[PDB]
Amino acid sequence: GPLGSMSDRKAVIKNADMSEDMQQDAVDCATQAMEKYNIEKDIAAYIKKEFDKKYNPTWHCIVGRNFGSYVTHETKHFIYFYLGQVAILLFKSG
Amino acid sequence: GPLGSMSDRKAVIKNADMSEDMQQDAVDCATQAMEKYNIEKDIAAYIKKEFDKKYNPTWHCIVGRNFGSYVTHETKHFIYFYLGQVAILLFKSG
Repeated sequence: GPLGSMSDRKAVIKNADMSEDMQQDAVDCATQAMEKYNIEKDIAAYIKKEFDKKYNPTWHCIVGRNFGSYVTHETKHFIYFYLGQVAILLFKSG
Repeated sequence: GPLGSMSDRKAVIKNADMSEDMQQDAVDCATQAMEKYNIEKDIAAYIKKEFDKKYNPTWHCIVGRNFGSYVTHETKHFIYFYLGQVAILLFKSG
């Protein structure tokens, strides 16, 4: 009975640092963007565009596999999860 | 010698927008960081740390496969290349 073989379309977050409302908004927006879109650039831009419009510019969304990017990061806007087979790294700094 | 033995890392840049001195510094620093380091987080942080120290904070380095990140970007500090089997996305905005 191995877990994560038939279906695992849920954010397996561990590196969440953003507020509970932010962690939920990221999983809610990404799941929705995943419904309307299915491209790393389309899902990352769609959720970032909404966060940039509501929370104001500029959000740093990074949806994908396992990139090793080194950038600006804050303890208020920083979260890293995994949606089935795509790791989202949502964090606002600029 | 131009021909190696098995490994042949060379930045196959196309999305270079940064100045000629910047495109060369990115390929020169990444090749060097590739010699000292061989991790997406280690190579991206090493080159970013040097660019952050010399060009001042904060550089947005993204070394890896094919992430679809949507963030801040300027026509002065924005470059995307490929080093053998790792795509570097160096761009300073914040």
